[PDB]
Amino acid sequence: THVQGRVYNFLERPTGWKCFVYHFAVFLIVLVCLIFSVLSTIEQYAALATGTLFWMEIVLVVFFGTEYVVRLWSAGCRSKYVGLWGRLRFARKPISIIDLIVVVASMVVLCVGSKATSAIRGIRFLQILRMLHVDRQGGTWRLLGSVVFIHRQELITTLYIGFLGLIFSSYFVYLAEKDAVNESGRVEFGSYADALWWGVVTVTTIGYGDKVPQTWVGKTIASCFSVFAISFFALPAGILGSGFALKVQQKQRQKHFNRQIPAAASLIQTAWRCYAAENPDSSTWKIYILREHHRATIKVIRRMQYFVAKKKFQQARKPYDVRDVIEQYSQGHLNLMVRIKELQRRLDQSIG
Amino acid sequence: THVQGRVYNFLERPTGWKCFVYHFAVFLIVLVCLIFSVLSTIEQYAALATGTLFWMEIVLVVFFGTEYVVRLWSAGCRSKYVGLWGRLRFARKPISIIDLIVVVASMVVLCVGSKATSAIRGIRFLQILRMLHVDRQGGTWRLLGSVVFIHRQELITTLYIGFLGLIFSSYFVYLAEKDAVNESGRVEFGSYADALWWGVVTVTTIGYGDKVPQTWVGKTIASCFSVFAISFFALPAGILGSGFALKVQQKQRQKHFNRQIPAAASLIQTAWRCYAAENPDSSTWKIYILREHHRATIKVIRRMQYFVAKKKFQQARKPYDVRDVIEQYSQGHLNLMVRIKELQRRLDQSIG
Amino acid sequence: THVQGRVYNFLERPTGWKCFVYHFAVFLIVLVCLIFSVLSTIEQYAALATGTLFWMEIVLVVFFGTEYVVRLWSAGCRSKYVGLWGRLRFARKPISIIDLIVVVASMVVLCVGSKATSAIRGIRFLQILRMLHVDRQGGTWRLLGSVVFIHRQELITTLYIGFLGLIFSSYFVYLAEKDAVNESGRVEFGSYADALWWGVVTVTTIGYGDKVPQTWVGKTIASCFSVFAISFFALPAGILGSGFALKVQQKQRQKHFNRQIPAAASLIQTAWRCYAAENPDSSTWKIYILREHHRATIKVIRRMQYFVAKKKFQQARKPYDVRDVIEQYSQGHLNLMVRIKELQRRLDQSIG
Amino acid sequence: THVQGRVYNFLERPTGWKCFVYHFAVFLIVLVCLIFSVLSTIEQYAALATGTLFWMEIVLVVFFGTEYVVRLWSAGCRSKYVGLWGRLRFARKPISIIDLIVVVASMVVLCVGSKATSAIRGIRFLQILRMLHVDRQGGTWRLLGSVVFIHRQELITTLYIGFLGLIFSSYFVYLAEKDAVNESGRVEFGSYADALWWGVVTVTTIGYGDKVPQTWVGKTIASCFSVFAISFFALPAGILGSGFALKVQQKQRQKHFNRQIPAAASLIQTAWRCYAAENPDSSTWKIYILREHHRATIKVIRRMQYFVAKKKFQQARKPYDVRDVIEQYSQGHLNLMVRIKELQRRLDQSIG
Amino acid sequence: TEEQIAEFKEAFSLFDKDGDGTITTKELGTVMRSLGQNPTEAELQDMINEVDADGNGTIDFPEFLTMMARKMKDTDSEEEIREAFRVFDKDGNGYISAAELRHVMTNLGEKLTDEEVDEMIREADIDGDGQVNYEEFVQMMTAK
Amino acid sequence: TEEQIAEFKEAFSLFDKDGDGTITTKELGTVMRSLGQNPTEAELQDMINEVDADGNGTIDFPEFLTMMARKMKDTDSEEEIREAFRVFDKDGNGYISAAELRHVMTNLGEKLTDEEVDEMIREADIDGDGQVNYEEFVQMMTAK
Amino acid sequence: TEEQIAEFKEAFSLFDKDGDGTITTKELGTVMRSLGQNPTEAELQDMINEVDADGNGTIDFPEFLTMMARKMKDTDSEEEIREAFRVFDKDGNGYISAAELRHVMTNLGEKLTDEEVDEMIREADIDGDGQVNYEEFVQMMTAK
Amino acid sequence: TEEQIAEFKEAFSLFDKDGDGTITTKELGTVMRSLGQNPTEAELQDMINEVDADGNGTIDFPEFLTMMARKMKDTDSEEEIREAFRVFDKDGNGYISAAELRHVMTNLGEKLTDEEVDEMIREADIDGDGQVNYEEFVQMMTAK
Ligand SMILES: [Ca+2]
Ligand SMILES: [Ca+2]
Ligand SMILES: [Ca+2]
Ligand SMILES: [Ca+2]
Ligand SMILES: [Ca+2]
Ligand SMILES: [Ca+2]
Ligand SMILES: [Ca+2]
Ligand SMILES: [Ca+2]
Repeated sequence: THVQGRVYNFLERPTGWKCFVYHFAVFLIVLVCLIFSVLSTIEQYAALATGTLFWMEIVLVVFFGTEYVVRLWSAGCRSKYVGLWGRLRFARKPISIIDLIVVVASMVVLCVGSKATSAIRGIRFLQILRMLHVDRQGGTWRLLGSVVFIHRQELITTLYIGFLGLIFSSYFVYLAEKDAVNESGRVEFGSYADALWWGVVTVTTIGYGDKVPQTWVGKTIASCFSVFAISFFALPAGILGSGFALKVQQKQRQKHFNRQIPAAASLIQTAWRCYAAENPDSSTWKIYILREHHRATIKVIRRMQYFVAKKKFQQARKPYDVRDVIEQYSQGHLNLMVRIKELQRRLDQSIG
Repeated sequence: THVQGRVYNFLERPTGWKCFVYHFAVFLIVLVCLIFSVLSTIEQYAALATGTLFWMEIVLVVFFGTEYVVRLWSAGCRSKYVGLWGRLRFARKPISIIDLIVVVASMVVLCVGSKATSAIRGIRFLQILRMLHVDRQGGTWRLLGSVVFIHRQELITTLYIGFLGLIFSSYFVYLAEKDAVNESGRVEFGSYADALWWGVVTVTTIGYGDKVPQTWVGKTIASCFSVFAISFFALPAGILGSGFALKVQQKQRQKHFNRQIPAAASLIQTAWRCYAAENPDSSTWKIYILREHHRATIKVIRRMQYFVAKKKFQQARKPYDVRDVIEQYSQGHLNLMVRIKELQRRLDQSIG
Repeated sequence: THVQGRVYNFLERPTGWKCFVYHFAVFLIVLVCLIFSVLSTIEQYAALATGTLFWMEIVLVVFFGTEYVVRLWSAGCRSKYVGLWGRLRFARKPISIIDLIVVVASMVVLCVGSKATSAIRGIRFLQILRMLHVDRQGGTWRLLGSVVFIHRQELITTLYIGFLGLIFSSYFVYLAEKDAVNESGRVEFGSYADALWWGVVTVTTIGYGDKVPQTWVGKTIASCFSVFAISFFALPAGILGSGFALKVQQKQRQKHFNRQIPAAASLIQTAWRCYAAENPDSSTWKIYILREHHRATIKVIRRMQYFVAKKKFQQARKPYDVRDVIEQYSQGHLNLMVRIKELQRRLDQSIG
Repeated sequence: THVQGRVYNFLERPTGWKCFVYHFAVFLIVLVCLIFSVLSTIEQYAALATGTLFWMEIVLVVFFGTEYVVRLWSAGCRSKYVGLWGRLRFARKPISIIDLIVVVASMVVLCVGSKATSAIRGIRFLQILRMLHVDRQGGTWRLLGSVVFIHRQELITTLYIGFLGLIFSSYFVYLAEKDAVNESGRVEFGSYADALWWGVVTVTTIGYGDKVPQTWVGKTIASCFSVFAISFFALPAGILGSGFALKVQQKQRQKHFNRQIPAAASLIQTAWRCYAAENPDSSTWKIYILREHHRATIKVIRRMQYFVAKKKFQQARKPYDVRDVIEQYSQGHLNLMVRIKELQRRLDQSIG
Repeated sequence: TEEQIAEFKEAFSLFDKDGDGTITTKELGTVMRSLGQNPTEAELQDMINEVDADGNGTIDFPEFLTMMARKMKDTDSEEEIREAFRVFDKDGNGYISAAELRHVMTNLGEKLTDEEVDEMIREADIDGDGQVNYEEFVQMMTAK
Repeated sequence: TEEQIAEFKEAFSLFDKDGDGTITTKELGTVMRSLGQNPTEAELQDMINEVDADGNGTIDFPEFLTMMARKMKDTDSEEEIREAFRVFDKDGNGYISAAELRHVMTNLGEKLTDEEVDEMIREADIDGDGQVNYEEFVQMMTAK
Repeated sequence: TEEQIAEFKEAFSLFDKDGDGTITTKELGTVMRSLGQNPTEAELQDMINEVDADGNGTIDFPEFLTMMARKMKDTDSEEEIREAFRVFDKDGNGYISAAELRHVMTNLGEKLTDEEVDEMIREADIDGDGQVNYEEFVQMMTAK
Repeated sequence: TEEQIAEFKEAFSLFDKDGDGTITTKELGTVMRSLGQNPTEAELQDMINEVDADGNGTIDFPEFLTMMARKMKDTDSEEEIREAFRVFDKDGNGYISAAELRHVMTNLGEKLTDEEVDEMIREADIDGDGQVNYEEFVQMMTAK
């Protein structure tokens, strides 16, 4: 149980330099095996890079089959995944489904293609699909998905107006250019699909130059469209790029980790004390020292204490903000004003 | 009146998944009908995609005519649009004018072109113009227009200097290249309009490569212009992109909705009490307990209370800021310093 | 003197809609006259657009000569520019030098070319140079120059590393490609200046496609260079674009204009009272009620009061900041702690 | 020793205008010598620009050899570099290794090539490598490396997903286009390396247009890939550009330099007083006025005072933050509440 | 406007009560306490900071006349009151309930006398299902 | 729910003790001091600001019934308690030590009676190396 | 500068009044109260924080001499006073009214003696329509 | 480390003085006042917040042993003291004057006894033009 958690921390949540050496070695062997998948299509190298890719794929199907079995066994140190239904819960998460598909399709291709051209056609796509293996616990995809979801209203706005300008401008250039002839003798903008391929290439600033408008009406519309409606496709890089940079700035004003230890302890035990109220024989009533009406009013006060503790645990996990300054000045000024009332009442009591 | 508001919330301010299923189905049928408007220009498919576009347009003119009539009737649940002049107010807003133009021009084209080539030329532009129908209540255009208006001084600055660099640099490349001959035998930069089309294509980083400068003077000017004056056209994506991201960051420090309920109640009733002052027989004078000079001074104090309540209602709608901390410390320190003055005066009263 | 300031506010600091109508009309006539400068180079239109550009330039040299004389006279409402040396100060500012050069070179060209081809060659550049006239008081150039100057360390960093990657990568592609032949039979990368023109076109993402590397070594170096060192030329749009957006955000937390009126009054009169100290016969000594040693100590206290008033006037012009909260809590807590000391001392005085 | 520090401040940490004139003159002579390295490859100028580059390199190897010797001697004003092992420490820093390599390889090439074509091949790369000399103390590279390191999680995220979209999309376009023929008769996408060169050129928005997909399946995949996966390569300019702009904004809310002088003095002398505790004969014990148990408790209190002084010195170097407001309100409210307790206890002492 | 500034100088003299020409927070507090109101110190300071434009902390007479000049029947002020009703509006259609408006006017914020709310409700057509069009109120109390 | 609102009106009357229909901080403070609790003034204010939705500062009866309606066995509340245990979890596997949980429950935050913690520990299977699966606690105290 | 530092040591001794070499807020407060000024505690603290550069809170003698060294006739200080007049300037042309300047100098901020303002006005050419060129003042009081 | 934890339990008992195992701000304040120190309340709170990791506000014994474990001769702590000397360093070469260091150590911050500074100066080679290499001090007081 100790060594089980030790190898789970080596494979699944890696840290240090020994974990870095292992995962860098795995990333290099899958990238070298992709380079041989590139060289298998060049006619000079197609004989060599197939005879060294059939043997390299047998080593990697044994290696990643062994690593998947070790990782599936070693996922039992977590309390989520212990038991047979817990292992089936570990095989349900999406990176393990990708890893299982890669290893079992490699066995199918190497057993069917052992005794072959379409087997190579199936190898090359698995060589590509094995690149998803290096990002281990999905932190890359969760960081991107978090920033795309917060900024979803702005990304839908710029994609909608950019698409809308694409459709209207490609139609106006199709009308202005549908009779023009190229210098080679052919017709550039034959259909409306050709002008729409022009519009996609122009609005994203690629400009292959295979389709260029010829008449001065098409050049005038393309000049106004290219000046204005290109910014609506360069905006998602600006929105997400500044969204990442503001999130990194906000991570430096974090609260220190000890400031949530009393709030987390208080959340656990106010929630338990709300649970222990519904048993009338519990020893949780012995704090409040017969008890007919007091059962109900203790349950109301305990529910209020749970809601306050839940709010203060949520506030102890956020970064510092102006809301914290206004909240603690409200508490401090209220305690101090009550204290001057106490001094006032005692001065009026004794002297009068 | 109940079902009228229920279908207005289904069509006009949609939310949930049932509303999402309806508007996604409408967006798919208008996009599929656009794809047949694309295929009607390809010579292989021009016979098929016209015989299935005349029938698809009759279904959609009946469908969007019915939806416009239902939406126009169902706009009467709002108090703005009740009555015949209220319905005419609902037909004046710009998305309903677009929807009316689409449905009545579809009826005109399908009745004129029923008994036809220029009818197809009129169908295709309405197929495109029907794409404005999916963004229902204009939140896309109002979000873009709000950020463009706040940043208007910076967008005019970068567009002006980018245009100014375009004009000067395209003239200097026209002077350096007006005698050069292409390898094909023709002359690239014949007029100053050709060099200005070169400048538009270069400064927005498209680069079709149809017009490239040949002499070394034109290549030197194009190198300095392309390094510096391209950033002045990549700046509106940077200004608006960071403007959207700072607005999204500011939406997370909103005040909670209950903190403006007493301020909104206080604005309504201080404004009514200012209104009820000008009737001398009102029962609003009975709070202030004969009344010759007191009429004027009550009206002054009530006008001051209205102005204070209007300020505090504006402050309860903004996010938190450093101005709030300075304002509540000023109020708290002033109350506490008056309280120490009160304790001081009573101590000097009794003892001396 | 009243009408002089009224026309200076119309021409020099414009506002409203009447000022907008005037300056929009001037911008349209200078842009229409630029369009005829474009059409004078097309061979079909060179006869028409010269016979209507000689007459259009006489109207505009009379019009802008009259506007320059009216503006130079009407600059005397300001106290800076009153007098003959003040008018010469008004003709020294850079937008008036541009306006004077345009009108006097138009007179020289229209008098020399009256009785002509090189005159047209001189007209076209003045048609372009007259575009600097629309931005009246330089707010466009001062806004850009302010943001470029604050971010100067970052712009020099990205321009230096982008230039450095340009030089090294263009040399390595020159070595890998200096013997390759194009499919047309010619040699693309003949010298190191050809590979450096390739590098400029690639690193700014234009890509004309006239010069593309052929060998696989040149394609490998161009792939690594184009992935990494292109971001160092797309960074000045990112730095300046987010610099403009953060400046616009900071303009909404401005202090209200009345909060600097007592600080500006206090700066003026503490500075005058420091000036009035050095005359021993002044009536400024009569506040301090013989006077041998007190002359020096009053001058020290008045110099300290001037420095405090100058600091508080600088603080009343900045937006709100966390420094303001810490500063006013220091003042408030110090006054309140002295007040509790006062109550303590009087309680120990009377009772003991 | 005085003149040694005076020339070290002239060469190594330059400031003013005299230092600017010197380093601008050095940057111009190394750039002019690079321009002659460009002209030595053009066939018209290869005879002239070699006969003036052999003599220009002898002047520059004498000049930069002399400057390296002067700078190495003059580095002894610092206390880090005094002594022979200190000079060897000065020759270990990376900009001095670059400068030593340039001057000693220039001597090797000019002595071997004195009595020559491959010598010119070695001169040109040193002409390029001498451009690293202008950025003197590495502030350019340290500013870039600081912002790249803070934003490392986001840059690895966008580079990983951009590379992953590159590989999958280039494979799908290779499948759709591997049989298509160009209009010139050749085959564009012959191997998978050709489609991967297409993908690199497209995803970074260069678009040379040498390789354009022909079939409609390749055009459909290229349209979806070019709309979406191009933003993942325009994101590192957005992340770093907004990272630089937020760092510049944070530099304006710096604490003033006098607010860390008492904290730096207190750090030095609490750390020394912790050091002086372990000598029992020291005079640091004479503050605490026999001493059996008091030795241990003084060492505990002195270690606590050192940790508090180290925290307050770290806080005096950061910009202002909301954490400072919450920290000083906690201190101020705690002192004031203790003071009201003191007044309460004395009032209950005397009167009761 | 000469009868207007005669009335405004007349009303300013009831607050001044000497020849200063300025109004202090104390000098306004005695007038409100003579009506039986008892305001707080920060309430009086919030009233005076909405009137002055010099920042000194007292209300001079041109500041008093600037307050009495500017009009309640405004472009912006109508929209503020219309936005204030929409907080208490469920489904946002432009109608609030009668007993909901009575519960808001007599409990939240400055608590109104019940006879005032009985006048306020009957100023508008209240029947028709118990709904009341609050834009009728906004046109009414900005008719001035 | 008529027996529920009968019990909730019954429980509301123990705090009100007159015919207001609102609960003040004083009016709650006397109930807690009658149980021998002695809360602070800001503690009572923090309790009442988590219940009202009108901002006025007292708990009306629909606000009281809204508090008693909403359920502890929630989607979010289960995740809050599960996230609260992970602070005290070394290596994050889903197990905390028995003596570590006793040290946390009797010292940090609101200090528990030792008989309560002796009940809390034996509610879960504590053996097996001294480790306890805290997700068994989270399912237990959100079974309600 | 030896006569200057003789005068500056002479002036420093009037504040010190013992052999410390430092000036405390109390030690400056007695000098200002001996002139009949009555400053606040935060006023004395604001005076001393503009002089020291060590942060300890007292004015040593090199800090005192650094204050007396630096010149009022400055590049920046002229622009601060010129920017301070433009607050009170309508239409921004460089002229303010005579009675407007008398109303500002005798009411706002530190209130001036009326004989001082009667001197201040007649230092500049006041006639010509009642306008006064305030840049004549800025050149005057920065002529030093 | 058993002799070390014997000494650390011995030193912890001098602060505890009962069987709590925790140290309060009062419980530390009596020890410092018995040495004749007179600290402020916020000084005692700043001392204790640098020791605990539980946030409760008292120093338990493992927190006390964690404070006494971690080493002054550190990678970071050497750089903090080296950065603290550079504030008092003109031209930044690595040398400060002897009388400048005596002026800083006896006036700024916690004021040192003059006999301590006379020891501190003679710990380093002070001659050679009056300059002293402060990195010799940093190596000295981090030799521990
Ligand atoms: Ca008065
Ligand atoms: Ca005023
Ligand atoms: Ca009640
Ligand atoms: Ca309530
Ligand atoms: Ca002294
Ligand atoms: Ca000092
Ligand atoms: Ca204890
Ligand atoms: Ca602790």
